[PDB]
Amino acid sequence: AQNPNCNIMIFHPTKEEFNDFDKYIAYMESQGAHRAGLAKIIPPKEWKARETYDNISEILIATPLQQVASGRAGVFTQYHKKKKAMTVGEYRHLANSKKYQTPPHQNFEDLERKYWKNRIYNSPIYGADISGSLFDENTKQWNLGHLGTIQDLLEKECGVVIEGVNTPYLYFGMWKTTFAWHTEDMDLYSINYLHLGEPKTWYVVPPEHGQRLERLARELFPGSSRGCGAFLRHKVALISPTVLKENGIPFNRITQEAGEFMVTFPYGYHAGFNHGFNCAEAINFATPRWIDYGKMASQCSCGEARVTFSMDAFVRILQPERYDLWKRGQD
Ligand SMILES: O=C(O)CNC(=O)C(=O)O
Ligand SMILES: [Mg+2]
Ligand code: NI
Ligand SMILES: [Zn+2]
Repeated sequence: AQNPNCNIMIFHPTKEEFNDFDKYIAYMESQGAHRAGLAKIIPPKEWKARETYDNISEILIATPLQQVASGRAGVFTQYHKKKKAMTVGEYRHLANSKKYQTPPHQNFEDLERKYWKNRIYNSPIYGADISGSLFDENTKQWNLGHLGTIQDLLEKECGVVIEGVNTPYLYFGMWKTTFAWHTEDMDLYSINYLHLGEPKTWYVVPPEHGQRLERLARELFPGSSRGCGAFLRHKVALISPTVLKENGIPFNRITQEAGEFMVTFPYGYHAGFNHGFNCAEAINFATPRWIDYGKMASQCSCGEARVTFSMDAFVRILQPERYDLWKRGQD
């Protein structure tokens, strides 16, 4: 078995190898990459996402989210308070202010320590989940706005024809902005490209051990667990590496820098934070191997997680028994 310790693998494709996205994903899996839950892909040196970022300040963040924490430093929840709209120019200036900027630090490790020590005492503002793309239309390789769609994957593998569309989303981050422990909707893959700015640190649990993280989360967030049988779908819970180590949960960590892709694999729980002002683009995708994970994915039926138009069809076709009760939560 390849990659039996479930380490995060890093790939350096040549420009020739960067032409066929599906094939490269299948290659990475042939080497065991999926066992980690997360892989890094460093694009060929010749490749670029776009020519410059010189005119991005005019993008609107219509609903910036202030991430307010509750709990203790290693075990907390976050709630997202909606703020008034601001442009990326406004947001970047805010990120760089004395109140919100990255503190002085020695290296990524010292900054990681400062994040876990101090996150809960601050409320950074995240411009998340903005439909759009920063890839130039002429970028032909690994352009997250030109991938094969999940609906088309389901049609090719299963023959069924469904409504829905699949488009990317932009994320504008600042110091301490946080993504809580989650898997993707319907346990899909994700791919995330860091267009610009400061790094993003990731933590991940191998898919084969995801249920160990779930059991810990039920112990650490016991009222959330009683409220919903899949409350990590709410994307609100944080658990630090120290706490994971104390409880014997297998995990890995890696820092993504500007110009790099990350791939998350089906049922790979992940969480993380941004080091400073940055912009990432991400989208879900499927392969044939995903189909069985889609059939088995948990669902939030308490109604909090409240998910997309396109996820309806996935549930209807892959989880017809759940269909009914899941759409009662989503209506
Ligand atoms: O970048 C972020 O804030 C969160 N991204 C993801 O969880 C992802 O790409 O799957
Ligand atoms: Mg602009
Ligand atoms: Ni994710
Ligand atoms: Zn729920």
